Amino acid sequence: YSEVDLSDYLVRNVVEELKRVEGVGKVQSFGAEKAMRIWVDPNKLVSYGL
Amino acid sequence: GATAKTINDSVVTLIERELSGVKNLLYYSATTDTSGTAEITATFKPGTD
Repeated sequence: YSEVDLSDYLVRNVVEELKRVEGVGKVQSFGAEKAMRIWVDPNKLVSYGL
Repeated sequence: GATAKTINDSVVTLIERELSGVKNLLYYSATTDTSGTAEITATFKPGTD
């Protein structure tokens, strides 16, 4: 796996249950969930006038 | 105007997470139906104000 997959698994499943444990004041995640990233090329956009 | 699944995934979980930690709380339950509304009942220890 990769660090995006590990972070996605951590946020989706682990943290949610860890917060439920007794005495857990808070949980701060140092990773981000998976998302659909559209990296746009500005040069191509102007070519089509968009 | 939403299914019970949408409300459960979007609303109920966030509220119940914080509701879990209230003082003198015997337990807490949540209900969601096809009426577009969700309820969360927190039952506290007997004798609580």
